[PDB]
Amino acid sequence: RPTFYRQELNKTIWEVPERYQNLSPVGSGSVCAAFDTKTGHRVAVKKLSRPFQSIIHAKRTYRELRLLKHMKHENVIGLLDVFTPARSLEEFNDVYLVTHLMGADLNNIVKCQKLTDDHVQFLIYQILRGLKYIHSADIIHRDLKPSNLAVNEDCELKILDFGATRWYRAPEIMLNWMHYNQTVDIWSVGCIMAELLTGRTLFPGTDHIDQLKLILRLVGTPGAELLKKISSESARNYIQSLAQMPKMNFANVFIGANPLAVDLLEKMLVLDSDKRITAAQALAHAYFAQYHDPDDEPVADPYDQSFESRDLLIDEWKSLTYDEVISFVPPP
Ligand SMILES: CC(C)(C)c1cc(C(=O)N2CCS(=O)(=O)CC2)c(NC(=O)Nc2ccc3ccccc3c2)s1
Ligand SMILES: CCCCCCCCO[C@@H]1O[C@H](CO)[C@@H](O)[C@H](O)[C@H]1O
Repeated sequence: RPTFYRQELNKTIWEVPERYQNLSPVGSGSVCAAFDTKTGHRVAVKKLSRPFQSIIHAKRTYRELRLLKHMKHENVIGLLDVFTPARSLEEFNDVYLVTHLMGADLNNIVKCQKLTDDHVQFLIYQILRGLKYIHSADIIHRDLKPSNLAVNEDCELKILDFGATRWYRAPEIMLNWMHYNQTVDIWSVGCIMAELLTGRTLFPGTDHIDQLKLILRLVGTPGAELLKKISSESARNYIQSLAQMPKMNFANVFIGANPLAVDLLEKMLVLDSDKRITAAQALAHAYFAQYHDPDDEPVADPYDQSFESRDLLIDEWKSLTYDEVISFVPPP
């Protein structure tokens, strides 16, 4: 190809097809609202910051682009376009990603509306539906939180990742277990759910040690079956040096809530990750009877992440990223 145009926005320089107009900053690496003229819809444009500065940077640009190109589901961000001003590989230095503009995050909705039980079902249902799709590609989100969830005026929701976070984090990620099953995202969904029922942060941790403290008051210190699975002797004693706590009865904590929502929370917010309900299982739970449709909860196409285990040169990553730009076929 098209013809590009240059525009300086808050000291940053944006070169984009003319297709997109009325570029407006949305804060922070830098995203702009824009008007797409080919369709007359509002978009969000992201300029990748310092994309190829290190090997690790370069691999991450490639990672994000491969990921976004693969995600094709109603409850997950999808790529509308990706472009570079560069006419060639030599010239390649910037990447821009295009997605549908949603002008509210779940945070902002929870500020000034107390959601009805029925809202909580539809919202959480959409998180699990997107999550079933992401998990079926063998991807873990790892940083699920209201500010990564986009919501429109029909309260339709999509999952994304802009790139305290700590409030929705699985206890295992914060003790650096390094394994991590997919249910770390289920833990996060539990924290989101409670805050939608309640209006308040389930675990408003002051810091990393305060975070863990609050989690254990609710869920309890590890029971005997859990300790049996803990391989490291230091970790075992570290767990034995924390004030020991009984599991609370959730019925007693979430006082006036749908008893089916309570029973769901009990299935998500379990210390032992092997015992958390999965996304697929939770879609089928009685709380979502009004929304559940087993024929409309699709899974992902095989996702090849063999790249995650390669150590390559900046310009290799760079060139792989370039192939991916060129081969983009936009959605209908
Ligand atoms: C798990 C899942 C939800 C599917 C995502 C992973 C990543 C990701 O790239 N990774 C790899 C990089 S990182 O390691 O920093 C995090 C995980 C997303 N990336 C993403 O959501 N990117 C965005 C965000 C806002 C946009 C605004 C306008 C236009 C374009 C936009 C694209 S979404
Ligand atoms: C005191 C707080 C400690 C947190 C207990 C974390 C238990 C999480 O669960 C553990 O997850 C691992 C994968 O991450 C699995 O290999 C283990 O089998 C599983 O029990």
